[PDB]
Amino acid sequence: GSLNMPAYVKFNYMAEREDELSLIKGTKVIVMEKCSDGWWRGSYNGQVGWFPSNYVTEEGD
Repeated sequence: GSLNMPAYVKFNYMAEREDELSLIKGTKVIVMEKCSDGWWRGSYNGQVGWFPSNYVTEEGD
């Protein structure tokens, strides 16, 4: 399933709003929630929120 799943950031993604999650190429986020579409919900040391699935590496491909 999806519980505390580590995901490595693919590309730099600037979070615009409060519930958006900023991503840095090279870093890793903790994925908890993953929807049926491109909006996933994970925590990046400091804040939690929504990030695009196309911008994260679950583990490989």
